[PDB]
Amino acid sequence: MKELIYIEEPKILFAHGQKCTDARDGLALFGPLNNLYGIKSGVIGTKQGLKIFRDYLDHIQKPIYNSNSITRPMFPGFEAVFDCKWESTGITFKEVTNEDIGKFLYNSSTHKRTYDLVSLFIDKIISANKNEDENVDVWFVIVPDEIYKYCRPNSVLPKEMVQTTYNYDAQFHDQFKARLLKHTIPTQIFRESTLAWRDFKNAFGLPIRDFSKIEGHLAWTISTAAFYKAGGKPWKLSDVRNGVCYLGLVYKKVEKSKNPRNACCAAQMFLDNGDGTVFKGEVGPWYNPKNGQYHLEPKEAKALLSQSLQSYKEQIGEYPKEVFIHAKTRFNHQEWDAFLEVTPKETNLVGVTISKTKPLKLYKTEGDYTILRGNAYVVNERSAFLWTVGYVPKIQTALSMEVPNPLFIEINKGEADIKQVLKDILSLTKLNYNACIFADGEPVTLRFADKIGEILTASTDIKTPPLAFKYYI
Amino acid sequence: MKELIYIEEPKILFAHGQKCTDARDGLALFGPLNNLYGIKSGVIGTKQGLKIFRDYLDHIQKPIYNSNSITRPMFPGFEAVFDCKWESTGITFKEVTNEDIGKFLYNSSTHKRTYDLVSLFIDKIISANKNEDENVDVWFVIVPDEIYKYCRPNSVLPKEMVQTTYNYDAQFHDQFKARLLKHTIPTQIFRESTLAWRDFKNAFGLPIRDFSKIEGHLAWTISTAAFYKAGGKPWKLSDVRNGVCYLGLVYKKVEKSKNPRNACCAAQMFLDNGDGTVFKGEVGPWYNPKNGQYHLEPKEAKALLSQSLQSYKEQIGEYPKEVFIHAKTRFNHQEWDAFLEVTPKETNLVGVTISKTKPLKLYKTEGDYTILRGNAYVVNERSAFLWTVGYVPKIQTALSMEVPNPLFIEINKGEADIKQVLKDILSLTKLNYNACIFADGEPVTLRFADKIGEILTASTDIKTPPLAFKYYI
Amino acid sequence: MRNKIFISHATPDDNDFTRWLALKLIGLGYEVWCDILFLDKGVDFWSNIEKVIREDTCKFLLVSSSYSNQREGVLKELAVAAKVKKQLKDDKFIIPLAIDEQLSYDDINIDIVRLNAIDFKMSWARGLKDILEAFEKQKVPKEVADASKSNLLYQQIFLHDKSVIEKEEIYDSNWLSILSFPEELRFHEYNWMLPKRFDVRELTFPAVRYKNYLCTFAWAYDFTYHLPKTETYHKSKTIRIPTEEILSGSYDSNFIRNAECKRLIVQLLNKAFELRMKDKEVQEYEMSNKTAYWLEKGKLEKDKFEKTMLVGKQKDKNWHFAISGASKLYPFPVLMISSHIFFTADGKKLIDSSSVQHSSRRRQGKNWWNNTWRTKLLAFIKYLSDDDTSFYLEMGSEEKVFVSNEPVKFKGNVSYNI
Amino acid sequence: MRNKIFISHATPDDNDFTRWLALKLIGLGYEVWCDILFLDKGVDFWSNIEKVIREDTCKFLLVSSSYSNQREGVLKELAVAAKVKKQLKDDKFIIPLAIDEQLSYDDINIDIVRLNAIDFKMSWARGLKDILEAFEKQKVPKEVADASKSNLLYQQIFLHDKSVIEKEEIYDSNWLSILSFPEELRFHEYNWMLPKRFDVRELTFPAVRYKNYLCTFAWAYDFTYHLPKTETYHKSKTIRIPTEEILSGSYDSNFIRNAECKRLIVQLLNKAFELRMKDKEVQEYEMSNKTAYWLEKGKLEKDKFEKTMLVGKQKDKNWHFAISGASKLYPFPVLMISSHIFFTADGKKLIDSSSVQHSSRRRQGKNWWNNTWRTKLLAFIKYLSDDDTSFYLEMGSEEKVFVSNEPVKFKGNVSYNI
RNA sequence: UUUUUUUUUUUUUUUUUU
RNA sequence: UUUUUUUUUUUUUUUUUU
DNA sequence: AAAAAAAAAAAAAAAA
DNA sequence: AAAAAAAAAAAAAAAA
Repeated sequence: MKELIYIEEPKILFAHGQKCTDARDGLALFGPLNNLYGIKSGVIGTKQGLKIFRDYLDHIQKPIYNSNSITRPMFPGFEAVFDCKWESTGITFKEVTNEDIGKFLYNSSTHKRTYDLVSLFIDKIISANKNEDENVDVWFVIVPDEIYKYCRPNSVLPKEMVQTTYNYDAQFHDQFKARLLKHTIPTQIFRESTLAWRDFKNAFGLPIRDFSKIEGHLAWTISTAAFYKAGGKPWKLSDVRNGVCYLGLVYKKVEKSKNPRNACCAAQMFLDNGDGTVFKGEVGPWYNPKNGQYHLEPKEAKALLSQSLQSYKEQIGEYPKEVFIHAKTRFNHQEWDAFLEVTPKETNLVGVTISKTKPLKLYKTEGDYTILRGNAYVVNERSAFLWTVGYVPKIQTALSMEVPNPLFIEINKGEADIKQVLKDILSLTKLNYNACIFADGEPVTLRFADKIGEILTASTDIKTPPLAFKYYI
Repeated sequence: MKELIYIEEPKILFAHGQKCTDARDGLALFGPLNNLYGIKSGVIGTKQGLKIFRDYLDHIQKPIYNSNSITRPMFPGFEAVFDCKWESTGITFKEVTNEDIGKFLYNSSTHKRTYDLVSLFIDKIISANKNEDENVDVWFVIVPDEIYKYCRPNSVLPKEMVQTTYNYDAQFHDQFKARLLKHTIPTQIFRESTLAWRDFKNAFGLPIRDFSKIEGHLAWTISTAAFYKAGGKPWKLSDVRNGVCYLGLVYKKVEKSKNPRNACCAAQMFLDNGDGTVFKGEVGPWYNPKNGQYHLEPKEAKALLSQSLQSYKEQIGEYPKEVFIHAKTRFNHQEWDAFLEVTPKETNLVGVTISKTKPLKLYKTEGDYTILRGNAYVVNERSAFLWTVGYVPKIQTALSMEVPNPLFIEINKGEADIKQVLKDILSLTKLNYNACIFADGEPVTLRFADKIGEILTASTDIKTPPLAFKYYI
Repeated sequence: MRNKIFISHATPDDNDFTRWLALKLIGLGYEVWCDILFLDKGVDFWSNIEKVIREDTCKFLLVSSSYSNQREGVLKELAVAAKVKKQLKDDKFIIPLAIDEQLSYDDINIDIVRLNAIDFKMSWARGLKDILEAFEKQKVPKEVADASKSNLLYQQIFLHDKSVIEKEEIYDSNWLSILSFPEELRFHEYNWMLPKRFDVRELTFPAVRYKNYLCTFAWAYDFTYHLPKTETYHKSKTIRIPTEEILSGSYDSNFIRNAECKRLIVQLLNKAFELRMKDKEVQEYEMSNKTAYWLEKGKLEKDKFEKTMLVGKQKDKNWHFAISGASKLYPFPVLMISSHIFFTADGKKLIDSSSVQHSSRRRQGKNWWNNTWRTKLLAFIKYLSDDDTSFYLEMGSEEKVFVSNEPVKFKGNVSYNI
Repeated sequence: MRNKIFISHATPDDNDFTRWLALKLIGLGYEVWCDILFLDKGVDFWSNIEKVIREDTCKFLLVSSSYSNQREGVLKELAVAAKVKKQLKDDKFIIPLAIDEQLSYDDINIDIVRLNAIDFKMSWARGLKDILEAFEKQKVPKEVADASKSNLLYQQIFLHDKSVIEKEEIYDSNWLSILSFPEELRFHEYNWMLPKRFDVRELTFPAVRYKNYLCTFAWAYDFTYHLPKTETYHKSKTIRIPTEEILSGSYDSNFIRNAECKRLIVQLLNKAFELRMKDKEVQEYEMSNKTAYWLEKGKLEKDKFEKTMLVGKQKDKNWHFAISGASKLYPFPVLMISSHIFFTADGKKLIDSSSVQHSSRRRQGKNWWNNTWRTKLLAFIKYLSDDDTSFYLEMGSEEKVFVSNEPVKFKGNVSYNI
């Protein structure tokens, strides 16, 4: 008679110290933790594209009603929720003629055309930063849809419309955000399809991206992303113990240089003196030779862990008491020997692996709905399954469409109490500042580490890259 | 019977299109041109120094009464005048222990100690920019007075208190602002003496800097500087004709490298399509060999003028119709041949020299007051004297203390109507965004060019430096 | 004394704004009374509203909207509030709140056209701050601001009718229990007696070549047909091992590692599963790494098993339910299963284009909810069953493994209701 | 109808805030009436205020401050406004404005303690916005917002009593006109007849060696004393040049450039000026580039010239008025002069420390205004005069230059009054 | 360096003459 | 890339056996 | 090595 | 050049 245990839903704090399980509801009623007086948004792109951006902005200036309020809360307006007013006036605009895209997009070489467009935007945005007396908080760059479908790998330019670098990758968004790291400019990439799509229609006469039933949700998430980029903290946690650093390790591939080189990246989260929390990337990207190792040598292990322990120390003053190393691939003893060498005796190092590979699927007796989000199948003291994706009552709909796939949590090394680690992951699945969602299907440290690694693998000239998430998500 | 002509006081525009001769009065009643929603001020320095900064900030949050309202308008508060609220809450603070200054200030080598302190502040401010999710508009860095009197050249450290680089200059403020150019961080240097000085007393028991009678004025000018650094435009002009670029040339010395090398710098001001105006530095610093030449070779002349003409063209679209080259040293034909080579036929190039060297002093028959600001003694069609410093009725006091010294305006080359050029200088003496003053004693292009040259001569590793005044004044 | 607030609105239409206004006014330190504030209703609220307006209400707040402009109940509470307005001799009593842009000031109710209204059409925050400034202007009684009561009533009233509840529920899985294993695993001493350049996949029973020993559970002389040289093997040369301790993991030797010994078992189980489903005469589709098996049109009665459909018709393409089996020994001895869907143009040949296959599969899964997935999976599992309670994998002449046809049951103490 | 505003305040003390409030209320589109709004007064304003309150005032605004709390006039207009409050039957008529933090709400006037006041103690902008929100709340009559009237009345009322006015004024300068020059400039053919390793500064009359020609205006045989070899020079070897055309600039030759020919003149004038002031027996102080000359204590009667003091006593140091002369020929033929001040500890030896000298000079100049500077400068110029209307520079036996003792007069058509 | 203004110190270069 | 989720495509590496 | 007509760097101080 | 456990990059689409 095997038993299933459920972890109570984690509580995330809001302004004035109130708590709410759903980020959207708590942010709507209680607002963001800090007070942002205004957002000076910069817009760059086609002059025609400015009209759609202004229409969307003054559309979201007004309350928005979605299809079903119980499934997803409606969007009431940026100022009502964020206590920060952000209108279409006062925006700094730099014009980008469609002809400029025409010269460079209509190029046979994919990498060359991607580099040309990225440079065409980056030089203009740098000149905007360094030329006009006007101050800009975040940059909203708008690109058409033809570029979007012809500025990525595996996109074949049709011969009838071809008119006419290799060190960088063809990934437009990642390269665009990577080349801005030296100047530390928070920017946001949009397509007018993500903007007011009602202009566009398919062959049948319907919008390709039918967002009428989700308009409130998209406004919610875009507003949340804009607020976070502007330098604001939407919400914070309350259940995380003091003196607890986590770190999240993700390995990515680099194709520009010979051999994949297995670039490694990390993200860090911990608490501060009092109640403040820090959730920042901690990346020193450590390249790993050999094609398919995914196991970094002890020297870079010592470098990484010493850097993380320091970055904790200068912020708190004392070494973390327990560290729960998060990664989605397991570790061998090679890293752990060095890790134990660099850690002090007081610190309790713990390594936890997260896996979606295992196709464990649960089946209820009756009903057309899925399982609770929060159930844990404890295999033993060292391994367990957590269903962070699925149904939760507050949102009325399963977070997935088909049968959810759980997370495979196994403590590779250390001792670790299984209940605490299965309790921390559920808490960590809420810090998705990039998307106003009730919860995420994996710990955000893994997701944001993967994102920052993808961004940092697009450029090879990066030196001491910025490690704040404003310039990444 | 020689005659004296007076130029009407130039009119500077404010928000909602109203005009006022005095910048302080017009800014008080009509406010700044653009709307700034808030200023996220960052503070770095001693923890003790934070208290004085907070006291000054919540002091200027309230209306301030000066000694005489008719001589100088009172300061009513930041939010009342700027339509922008800026309180002590929400400020990002990084602690700097006094011991850290103790290790590095108490050093025998002046240049080494200056570099150590500048690095101690710059690394921390860069880490603040690149580490915390909080967004900062401008940085208010606070330094003690012991450092101020022992971080500059010709300052001998007393032997009894000595406890313990050469490529950079010992000028603390200039080096501090130069090393921040790569990262484009608007910053402001303060001393707590410039802050609430009432704590400090001399040997007699009185404050060294008695600012009680000038407290409103200092609050006015500090608020104006903070607003301009935050990305706001306090005021603009209305009498400048369209299609008129000016440029201001100043030569400075560089001592770090062998030979002074006579670094040259420029600042540019013109009009935009419609009513907007641009007042930005245009610096490509062109070094000039030979010890005392002050005359740059035709190659760099062509480079400078082509860059200026371009920077005008991409902003307006057509070449300037007349250019009034401003400098405070005369030119020989060497620069002018190249200048005429690069200018088009439509452009009317004019070169004007400004000199305070000539000790022409005017003497009134009776009274204890000085001359009007605006009188012009026209020597001939090519030379004239302008008294931009002296008495003006609106401020009730002479801008100078002793007898004013006029400006020596002479059109070196070109044709130029003397009335127009003597009318433009008087207009240009008002754009002192660095100090809330009724008027300045020289054209601001010369003053701001000198400032930017002083900042840019402190570092040799600068490449493509920023050319917006937010990072300079 | 009068210290309570009345807010009139259209309950079926203006729930969101009224709820927000009540929540914020409560959080700011005001005693708010509203119809939607209380959970449950009785026959007495008709008198309750009137008595609250007459005695406890100090001030009327009206939600002006197209739905609430001409609603009989809204007008009746408006009339009661207006008469209270007259007898209280307080000019600043009625405070309408216009929240609809489609309702102009020239189309509002007659009792409202002469009263100033706070604009909520453009900015809700501006309207709320105007409400506040007016309220501190009017010296309206208030308590200390505290959002604890706000969040409290938020949990007891809102989102309370449907949340997490505690009750035991039975659960199933895609895991299939294995009843039994052969008593011992046989490594036969073949050497030259088995050709070195020979493949073991085509052999009848599952078998994997490790070092020089043939890894299989079957009898030594069971491989005579595919290996005619195997007629003269000495069974005493076998190093047969007690598989039970292999599962327990107690066994260890320099000859074979326990992890490596368990490594050979899962491959044998996979080969036995493939051979058994070949015996069932079911077709296959090649996946990137695994292999999926589906059913034709006509093999089953009406292409259905039990009372459940397994193959259906959609436009011109035939979707087929398919499964993929993997053997895992780490958590438990389990023949794991997965669900996959493939399409055929005519029902007998598979479509070679991957993009259209993926599009068809996701289109058919778009409307496929919980119960249909479980029904079809369990139906296929029962179809492949050899007995009522279990099915066997043929992997030896006298050696067999029994796998339960019923998926692994799980128990959960927390569930909910639709 | 009533459409005007009354604002009561302490005129000698609360001018700034009242002026600002009136200006902004006018700019926003409101008809503002105030005592300081109008420039000039008559006997009739006592009745004017009462009639405005009784008939044209729709609303009373009071500036609550420590100075205006208990002022008899302020209280009388408060009483008139209060009686208008009673007869108008408008509860929202009196709107006090508290702007002093030192005046608590428990110390305000009796007629004000029962009326709500808008807080201006912390933020003036917050108070103004509260005033606005209340005013649009009360449907107060208004016009279209226009700051043109605001700036208009700003120029006609404020800063109008003292500004730029047009009237001719006579002006002086530090420039000194030169009456006459010698008819011709002499270049003497000396060669060996003047020693090559000889300095010309110590020679009696000014003279500069250009090429091989001695540049001076004096006669050829005037240099016999310092040059005994010059007893046998032939005057026919002189290349004497008509200085008048040099000043006109018409002359030009390969022998000498007009700019270079004019270059030699200013040096000769400077040397003549130095020699003449040496003849006056005045002491000197060494400046960085120039030379400044001052007077002792006792050379002048009471160390004063005319009715003007030139040397005074300050603590233990004696300040001396000093001048420095420069000759410039570009704008006009002018012996330019400058003003410098130096200090002596005993009155006969100069202080060698530069820092204390600069500190003393700036300390003495701190209180030195316009008239004293002109008086002392003109007094010294008259002291150095050789005649009533001009003084001469001795630079030849029969050759002299006359420089006006009266500074160059200038005329200006614009001036003002104290 | 919140400023601005007014000085006093030095040093330097060019055109020219030996 | 507003997202998140669920798949389908390939390719790769380690431990081991010849 | 002077002359003057020009050149920028630097420190000290007082009010604005 | 095979075998299973582990690996990331990439595209296509659907709702949230």
